[PDB]
Amino acid sequence: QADFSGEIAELYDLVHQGKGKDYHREAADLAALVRRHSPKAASLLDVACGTGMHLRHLADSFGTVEGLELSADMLAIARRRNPDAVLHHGDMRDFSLGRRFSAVTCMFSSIGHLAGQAELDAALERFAAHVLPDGVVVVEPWWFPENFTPGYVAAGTVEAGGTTVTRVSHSSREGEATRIEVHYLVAGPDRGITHHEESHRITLFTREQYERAFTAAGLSVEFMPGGPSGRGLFTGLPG
Amino acid sequence: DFSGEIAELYDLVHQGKGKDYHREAADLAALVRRHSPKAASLLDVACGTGMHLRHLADSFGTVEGLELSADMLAIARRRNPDAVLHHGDMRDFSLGRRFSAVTCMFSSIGHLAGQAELDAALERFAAHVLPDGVVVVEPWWFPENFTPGYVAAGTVEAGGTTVTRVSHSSREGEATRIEVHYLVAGPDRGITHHEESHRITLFTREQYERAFTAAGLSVEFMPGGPSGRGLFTGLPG
Ligand SMILES: Cc1cn([C@H]2C[C@H](O)[C@@H](COP(=O)(O)OP(=O)(O)Oc3ccccc3)O2)c(=O)[nH]c1=O
Ligand SMILES: Cc1cn([C@H]2C[C@H](O)[C@@H](COP(=O)(O)OP(=O)(O)Oc3ccccc3)O2)c(=O)[nH]c1=O
Ligand SMILES: Nc1ncnc2c1ncn2[C@@H]1O[C@H](CSCC[C@H](N)C(=O)O)[C@@H](O)[C@H]1O
Ligand SMILES: Nc1ncnc2c1ncn2[C@@H]1O[C@H](CSCC[C@H](N)C(=O)O)[C@@H](O)[C@H]1O
Repeated sequence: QADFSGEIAELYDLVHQGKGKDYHREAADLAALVRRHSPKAASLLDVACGTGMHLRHLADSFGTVEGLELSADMLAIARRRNPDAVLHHGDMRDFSLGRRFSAVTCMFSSIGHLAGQAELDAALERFAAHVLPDGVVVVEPWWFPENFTPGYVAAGTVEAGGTTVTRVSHSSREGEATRIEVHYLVAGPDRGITHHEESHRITLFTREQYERAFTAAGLSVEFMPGGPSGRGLFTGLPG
Repeated sequence: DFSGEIAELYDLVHQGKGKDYHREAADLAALVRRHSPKAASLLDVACGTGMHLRHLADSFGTVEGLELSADMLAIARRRNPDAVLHHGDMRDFSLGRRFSAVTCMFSSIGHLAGQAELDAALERFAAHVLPDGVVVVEPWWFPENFTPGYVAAGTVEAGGTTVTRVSHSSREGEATRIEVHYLVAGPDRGITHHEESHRITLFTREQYERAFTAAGLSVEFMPGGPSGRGLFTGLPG
C-alpha cells in the first residue's frame, strides 16, 4: 500500500516512537519559529497532520489549532488524539476551509507525496490562501536530489505492551523520486506474526523547485538547513 | 526444509543471536575427552551448515557430518572443503565405520516424530560409536519447560546485508509449532521477505532416556548446556 491505511496507520505512531521521533521537541521548535515571524500568532493549521502528534503539542501554544489529512485511517487516530480540535478530511492540493491562520505547517516531508511541479505549486497556493497576511507558511521538504542516498537501508525494532514491531526500508532512485519499499513484521504472544508491506514514491524536488512554488504563491521564501529531520525547513511570508 | 534463501541466511541469523560455535566446539571437545581421552574422530549428525564441524576439525583427527538437506550440506561443504560430509537421514544411515564421538546438536533431534523414530536414531548413533566413545544429544525443550507464546526478534548486519528474524512459538499437540519470518535487505539487492514453519517434538526427559537405554547406552543429563535445554550423554555397554 501507499495510502497510510489499515494496519500501517495503526503501527505508525509506535514505529516512529521507536525511531526516536520527538514530537514534543519538534512542536516546541516549530512554535518558536512561528512566534519569531508572527509574534501575535493565535491559530495554526497543520496540513497532512497524519496521526495528530504535532497538533497535540501545538495546542498548548496556540488557542486554535486545526488539521487537514487525506487518509481517513490516519485522521481517525488524529481525531481521537485531539478530541477538542477541528480536523478536516482533505487534499493539500485543493482544500478550502474558509478561514485563515497565523501559521500553515506541513511537516515530515509530507510534501514529497506530491508528484511534479504542478501539484507542488497548487499545494503552496492553497497554503498561501489559508495564511494571515502577517503569518508564516512552514514546509519541511524531502531530501534534495544532491543529498539523496540510493541503496539506503533502515531497520528498527520496537516493543510496547506486548506487541513487537520490526520495520525495514530500502530506498532507490526512480526517475525524479525516491522509491522506498517498507516491510513490517508485527508479533505478539496470542496474535502470532503478521507481515505487511508499503511502497512509496517520494518526489526529489530541487531546492529551486520548492522556491518556485513559494514564489508563485506570493510568499517570500527562506531555507534553513538542519531542521527537525536533517532535511531543513522552508519558511514563506506573504507579501 | 532448510532450503533456498532460508538455508543461506542461517549462519548470519545465528551469529546475530550470539551463538558462539567456537566456544561450543571447545566445550564439546573437552566433554568428549572427559569420557574419551585419546578421542580422534567425530561424526556430527544433522550438521547443518557445518559450523561446529569447522571448529571441531581443529580438535579431532577426523570429523565427518551427516545432513538431510542438500542446500544446508552445500554450505557445509563450502565451509569444510576437506571434510567428508554425507547426504542422509539420522533415522536410517550406515557409514561403515565408527567414531570416538557421535554428536547431534542444537535440538535437531526434535525434528523426529514419536518414540519409534527417536529410538531408531539413537540406535544408529550407538551403532556408529566406538566402545570407548560417547554419544552427545542436545534435546529440544521438555514439555514442562516449554514456554507457549514466546516471541523472539533480532537483527544483524554483515557486509552491508541486514537480516531481521522474528519467531513465534505455540503448543501443537505434543510439539512446538514455531513460525519464523525474515526480512533481508541490502543496498543493491533490495528487500525480500521469507517465512517458514516447523513442528519440533516435545519429548519428555524419560522418552530421551528410554531411547538411549534401548540402544544400549548408559545415559546422563546435564541441565543448561549450549542453549538452556541441557545435554544428554550416552556411553556404550
Ligand atoms: C541520512 C539520509 C537518508 N536519506 C533517505 C534514504 C531513505 O529514503 C530515508 C530512509 O530512512 P527511513 O528512516 O526509512 O525514512 P523515513 O521514515 O524518515 O521516510 C519518510 C519520512 C517522512 C515521510 C515519508 C517518508 O532517508 C537520504 O536520502 N539522505 C541522507 O543523507
Ligand atoms: C527461554 C525459553 C525458550 N523456549 C522456547 C520458545 C521458542 O520456541 C524457543 C526460542 O525461540 P528462538 O530463539 O526463535 O528459537 P531457536 O532459533 O533456538 O529454535 C531452533 C531450535 C533448533 C533449530 C533451529 C531453531 O525456545 C522455551 O520453550 N522455554 C524457555 O525457557
Ligand atoms: N495530498 C495529500 N493531502 C493531505 N495529506 C496527504 C497528502 N498526501 C499524503 N498525505 C499524508 O501525508 C502524511 C505523511 S506522514 C507525515 C504525518 C505527520 N505530518 C507527521 O509528522 O507525523 C500521511 O498522513 C499521508 O496520509
Ligand atoms: N532426519 C534428519 N536427518 C538428518 N538431518 C536432519 C533430519 N531432520 C532434520 N535435519 C537437519 O537438522 C538440522 C536442524 S538445524 C541444526 C543445525 C546444526 N546442528 C547447528 O547446530 O547449527 C537441519 O540442518 C536439518 O536439515
